[PDB]
Amino acid sequence: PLTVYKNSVKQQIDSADLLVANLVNENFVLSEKLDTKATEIKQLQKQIDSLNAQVKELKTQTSQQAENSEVIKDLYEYLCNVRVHKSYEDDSGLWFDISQGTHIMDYKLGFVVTEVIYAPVLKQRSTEELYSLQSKLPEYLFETLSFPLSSLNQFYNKIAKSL
Amino acid sequence: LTVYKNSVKQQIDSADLLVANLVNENFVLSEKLDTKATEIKQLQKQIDSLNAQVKELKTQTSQQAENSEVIKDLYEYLCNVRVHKSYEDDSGLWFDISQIMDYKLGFVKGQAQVTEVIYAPVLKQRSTEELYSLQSKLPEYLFETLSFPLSSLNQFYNKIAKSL
Amino acid sequence: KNSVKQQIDSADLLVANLVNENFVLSEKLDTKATEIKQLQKQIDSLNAQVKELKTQTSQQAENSEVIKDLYEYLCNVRVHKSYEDDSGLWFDISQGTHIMDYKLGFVVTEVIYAPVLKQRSTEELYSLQSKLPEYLFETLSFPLSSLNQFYNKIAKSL
Amino acid sequence: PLTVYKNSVKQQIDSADLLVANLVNENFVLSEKLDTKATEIKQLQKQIDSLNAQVKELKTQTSQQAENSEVIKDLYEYLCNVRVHKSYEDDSGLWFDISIMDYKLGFVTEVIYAPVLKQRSTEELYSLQSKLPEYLFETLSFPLSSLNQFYNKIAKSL
Amino acid sequence: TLLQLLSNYYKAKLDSERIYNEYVQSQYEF
Amino acid sequence: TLLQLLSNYYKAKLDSERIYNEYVQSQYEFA
Repeated sequence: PLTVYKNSVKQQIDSADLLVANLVNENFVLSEKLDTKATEIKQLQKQIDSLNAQVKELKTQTSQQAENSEVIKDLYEYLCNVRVHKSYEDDSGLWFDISQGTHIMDYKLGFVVTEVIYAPVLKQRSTEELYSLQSKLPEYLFETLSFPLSSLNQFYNKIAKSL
Repeated sequence: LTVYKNSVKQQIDSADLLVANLVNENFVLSEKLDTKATEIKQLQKQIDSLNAQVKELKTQTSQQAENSEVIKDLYEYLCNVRVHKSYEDDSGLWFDISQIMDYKLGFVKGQAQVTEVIYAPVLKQRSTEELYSLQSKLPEYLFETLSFPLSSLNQFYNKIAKSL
Repeated sequence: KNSVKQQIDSADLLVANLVNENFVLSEKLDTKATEIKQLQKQIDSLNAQVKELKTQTSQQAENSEVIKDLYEYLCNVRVHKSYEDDSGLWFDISQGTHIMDYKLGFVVTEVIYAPVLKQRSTEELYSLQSKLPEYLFETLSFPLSSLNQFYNKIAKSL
Repeated sequence: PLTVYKNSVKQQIDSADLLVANLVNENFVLSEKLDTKATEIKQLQKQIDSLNAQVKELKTQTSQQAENSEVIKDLYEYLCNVRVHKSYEDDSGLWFDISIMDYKLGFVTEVIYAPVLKQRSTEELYSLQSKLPEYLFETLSFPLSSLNQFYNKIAKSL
Repeated sequence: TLLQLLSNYYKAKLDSERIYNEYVQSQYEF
Repeated sequence: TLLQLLSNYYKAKLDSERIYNEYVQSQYEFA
């Protein structure tokens, strides 16, 4: 009996000594690990702040560039009586809708050496105009055509003169 | 066994405080470590999000610019006219033009609320031989500074094209 | 009472087995994370050594090219190859000025000169017969001592 | 009262089972973290063995090329009565000592010949002046093309 | 976690021990 | 092994219980 008691006091004394040791060790190492993590978080915040500046400035320049795009378009319209609506690229050839004339004839031009393609676009019109137009415009401007690029500017002029 | 039990009771009390408190100190770190991991991951998600944003903005801007040049190239081939730049010195913005005769156009704002464009012709780079080639094709007046309402602009443009 | 006792019992049982597994797994795994490191260190060493072993072999070979290239500019003679057919080693040769190909064999010591014309434009083969004693073309044999002498004879005629 | 006790032993036994379940997950996760290492170990082993062959093969080819080079050099020297001692590259131009008349040759294409008599027994220096011209005893300069020609002149006189 | 779990498990095993020791205390009191 | 060290504490607690059981039975015998 006093046998087993002695064995307890001894296991309690060895166990209570192994913990405080290992526990203390874990606590030290644990503390060591934590400071590095805090530093990492701090480093991480900075990048975000950099990305925020950069993003904002990128957003203004893109918008500013667009402004010039619209501004440039509005000039051309006042000065050339011609506006380019869009642009597609269906496999072979890109295309641009156009509206030319004085407040008007919509059409498209395709580009495929180089060469061009002119097609009238009257998807929607008030017949009254469609005849107003046929009186001002040479019969060929109502059918698809094809010329080398060199001739383009010439084309353009012809339509302006008639409108 | 009376005294021994009492001795055991005091020892148990001392050890529990020592190991329990140490444990509490330890658990606190465990709960805390998880929290630290949790905030860092969230911070990381935001960064990746912000990176996509920057990359996507860079493509859309590089993509839209391509159109800026293409269109400029179109208008040059279709209107024989290119707009080099744009300044806004206080009152009025200005654009250099090349249509070959280089000149600049300025815009008037305010007043009777109608735009007035001032034409001056710039021959920054020229060879006299051309300057006389040009005086033969061009009314003498175009060279001197002038001023007309916007309405008249297109009209102007045409006059210069016809002569060139 | 017997249930609560079999329950908690099984619980503690699994616990001890699980704890033991954890003690063992965690060691069997940390001892691997050190062997991984040794392998990593060795690899990096092998990479340096290899890289530094490519230039010495190459420059040395390249250096020989320099030596080969010198001899060619200075002696109007280039040694193409070398075989060792059982008895005797052999070297192709091309000597002359912008030329007579032949081989030399080595078998006391002694030498063997044979002329290689496997391929030639007859026009040359006669250009050569006019510059060269008739005898050099036929196979011959002399002691080493005479070699340099040989060499000179052919150079003088070309 | 025995009511509440029973409820305790039961709540203590429940959470304990949960703890055991949590413990099982750890082991189920370990065995993976350890098997995925036993594959990375293997790749390293495969790579290391590969890198070892590379080093061994480079060592044989270099020791094999060196031998051949040495042999060639020897042969030349012998059946050439002319040996190249060294090579320097001071900035512009490399130099080789040569060996009886010692001299050096520099290369900058164009060449440069300088007599080397740092040490001599006057008796030879006059033995030599009788067999060779005064001009050789002075630095000179010729295009590479002329080199072999040079060599021959010196041999003939010696 | 692990720590918490272990503690709770052992603490539960302790409560039972205490109850057992008490069952005897009542007997002694008898 | 922290768990292992922890196991030691559990073992110590168990031993204490055994000691209590011993004194308990002895006390009962004395009664």
